[PDB]
Amino acid sequence: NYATVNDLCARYTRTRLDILTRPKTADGQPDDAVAEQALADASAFIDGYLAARFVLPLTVVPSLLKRQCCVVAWFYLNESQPTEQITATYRDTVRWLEQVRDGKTDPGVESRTAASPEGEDLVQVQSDPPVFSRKQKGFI
Amino acid sequence: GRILDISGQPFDFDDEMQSRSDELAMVMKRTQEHPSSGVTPNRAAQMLRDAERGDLTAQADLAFDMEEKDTHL
Repeated sequence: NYATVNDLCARYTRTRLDILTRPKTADGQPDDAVAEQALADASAFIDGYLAARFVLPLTVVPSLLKRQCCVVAWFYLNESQPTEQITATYRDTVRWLEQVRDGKTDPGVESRTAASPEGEDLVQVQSDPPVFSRKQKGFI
Repeated sequence: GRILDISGQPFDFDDEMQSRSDELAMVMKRTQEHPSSGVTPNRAAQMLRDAERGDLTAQADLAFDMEEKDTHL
């Protein structure tokens, strides 16, 4: 997963996270595996939206992707009855992921070293070996 | 023995060839430049001007390449 539960419980108040999680567990006591599973599902969502033009086991993780995983995990964790703002922000992050997949916006870099994640060649052409090109310094 | 040339200057005639004088062994053996590879009119003018000033090497190599390359020529 892109973001750990210790970050989702920091961006979103831990008490509200416990309130959301405690029903979903089998026993009925605050649990941590539910949040990790939701974060894994959100990371899978982002991975699917990024694999279009990136090598998906990201060499360097864009620093905004932690936020983009936390928001989607929060929406996935409020599926029974979400606030209007939660839905609006989830639609905004889906729009951002669609723009990233299309090519309108790059995901960003790692804020530590400003390195952008690599990916496979979106465009690739092959032609026959070049003959009579200007690089052939013979003749002329 | 002091044979005079056409201009009437006496000298001594030697049977040894001038190139085979044991002093011009490293200047009579030159590997050709082939300057006609990627010629630009600026560079052709430069070699022509160098030949005009006196250094005829580049002009001669260029002429040789023109003779062997351009079939109609």
